[PDB]
Amino acid sequence: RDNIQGITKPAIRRLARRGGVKRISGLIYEEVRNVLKTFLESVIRDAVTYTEHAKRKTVTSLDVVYALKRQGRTLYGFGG
Amino acid sequence: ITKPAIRRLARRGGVKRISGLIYEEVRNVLKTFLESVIRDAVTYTEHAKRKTVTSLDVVYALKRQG
Amino acid sequence: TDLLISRMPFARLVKEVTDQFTTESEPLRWQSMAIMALQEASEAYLVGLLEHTNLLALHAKRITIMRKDMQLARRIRG
Amino acid sequence: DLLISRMPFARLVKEVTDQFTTEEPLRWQSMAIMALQEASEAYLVGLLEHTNLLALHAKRITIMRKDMQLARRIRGQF
Repeated sequence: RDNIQGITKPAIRRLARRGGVKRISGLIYEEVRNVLKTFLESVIRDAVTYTEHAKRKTVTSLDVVYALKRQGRTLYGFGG
Repeated sequence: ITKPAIRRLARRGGVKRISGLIYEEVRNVLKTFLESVIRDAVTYTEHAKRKTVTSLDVVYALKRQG
Repeated sequence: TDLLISRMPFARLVKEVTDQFTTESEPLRWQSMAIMALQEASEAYLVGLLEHTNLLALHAKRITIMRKDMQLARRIRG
Repeated sequence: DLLISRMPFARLVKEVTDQFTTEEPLRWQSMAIMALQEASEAYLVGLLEHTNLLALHAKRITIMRKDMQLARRIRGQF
C-alpha cells in the first residue's frame, strides 16, 4: 500500500547527518520520501525488465547493476 | 586471471575452440576495462571527498564507459 | 556494508514496487545480495542529494536545509 | 555463479585503484567490488560471443586474436 510511509524520520535524519546536514526543516521528510519512491521506481522497473528478458524469476545483482547504470536517469549530476 | 577461468568464460559465450593467443588478449581487455571503469569511479569518489568507493560510483563509472 | 535504513521496511517497499511493474503473476523473488546492492545504492543516492542540498543552504547562510534547497539541487544536477 | 576467482580479481582492483588514487589510500565497499566483477564478467562473455560470431563468419570454430580485435574495433567501446 503506502510502504513509503515506512521510511522512517530517524532514518532520513541519519542519512542527512551522513551528508553533513546540521539541521532539517520539517518539509524535507516528505520530499525525501518522494525522491526515493521516484528513484526506486525507475530502477526497479528496469531491473524487472532485465529479469524477464533473461526469462528468469529471481532478481539478481547483475539486474540491479544494469538497472542502475541505464541511461535516462541522474545518479549524481551532469556526468550521469 | 587464470586461463581455466577464461575457458569457462568462453564456453558461457558459446565458443568451441580457443587459440592459445586469445588468453593474453583477454587479459589485455580485462585490464583496459578495469582501467577505464576504475579511473572514473576513483575520480568521482575523491571529488565527493569520500574515502571509500561505493556501488553507486561503480555504477556511475559503468554508465559513462559503455 | 553499513545501512542506515533498516532492512525490513526497505524490503517491503521494494516488493510493493516490483509487484506493480513486473510482468509475472506469482510474486518475483530477489536474491538477498540484490536487495542489499539496491539499498546501498539508494542510500548513497539520497546522501549525494542531501549533501548537495546542504551546500545550497550554506550558500544562503543557513544551516537548516529547506525544500527549496533540495529543489534547486535537483535543478542543477540535471 | 562468478567464474573468476574473487581474491585475484580483488588484487587487480586494488592495484589499479592505487594507480589512479590522487590524494590516504582508498577502500572498496565489498558490494562495490562484487558489482564490478559482476559487470566485468558480463562484458567478457558478451565480447567472447561477438568474437565467436566473427569466427563463424570466417567459417572457423576456433576463436582467434584477430577476431577479438576486429570485434573490439567495430564496437568502439574502449
